Amino acid sequence: VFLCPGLLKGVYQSEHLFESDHQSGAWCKDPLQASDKIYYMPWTPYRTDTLTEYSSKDDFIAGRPTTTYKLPHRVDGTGFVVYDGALFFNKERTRNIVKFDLRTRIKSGEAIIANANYHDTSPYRWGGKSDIDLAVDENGLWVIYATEQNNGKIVISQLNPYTLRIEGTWDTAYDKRSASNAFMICGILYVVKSVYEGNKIDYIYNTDQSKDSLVDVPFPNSYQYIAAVDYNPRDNLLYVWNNYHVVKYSLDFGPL
Ligand SMILES: [Ca+2]
Repeated sequence: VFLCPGLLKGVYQSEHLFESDHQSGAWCKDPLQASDKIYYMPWTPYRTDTLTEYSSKDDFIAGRPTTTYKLPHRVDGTGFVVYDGALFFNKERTRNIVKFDLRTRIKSGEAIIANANYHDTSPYRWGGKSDIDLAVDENGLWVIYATEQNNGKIVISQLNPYTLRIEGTWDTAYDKRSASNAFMICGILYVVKSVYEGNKIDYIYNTDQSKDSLVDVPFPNSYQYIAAVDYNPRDNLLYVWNNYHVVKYSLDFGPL
């Protein structure tokens, strides 16, 4: 339902929400249930099992939650998304994605991501069990991961959010442990390279005809510990967590 904005050509600092008390974490909004609600999951090794919901940007900055969700399992890494009223996350120490319905607060299902590396086998550059990264864009729900078969290089799959089945799979040429993070826009994977305490998108992979390219799109890295970068196809922004800081970046596009 979202129109492709084009090929990404610029990333800009835009909004700084607050400095959190966790170095790593993720946060997002649900593009398919348009509301002001913000979802928040700070990262704590072997202790992450809660999703916090805020009703607005103001409530979020003020730390006034609407509710907390106790998850049926613990979570690995910062890769979660909320999509069409359901939380998707990587179940701790598995290659499985759990779907958790927020309105009914029950586990809907579980999917095995075939042959996916997990639990600090192929994390992003900072570790944190960030092996499996969910992404939503104009073309739906995606999983970004790596496999032993693809020599630790990023693999992307389309994940049906209704049936939890994989619907398409592409092997890329990019070492996942070399990447800081990654995200999808219009079925194109963008991989971020950055310094931890160059800063750029330096690789793209287009799932339409499976063509990849080396690029150079400067990426802000003001705090030098990128933990999460997730795209939102409703507002065309990046929701970023960087060294305690919770921020949004705006995007500029050329034709695709
Ligand atoms: Ca990501």
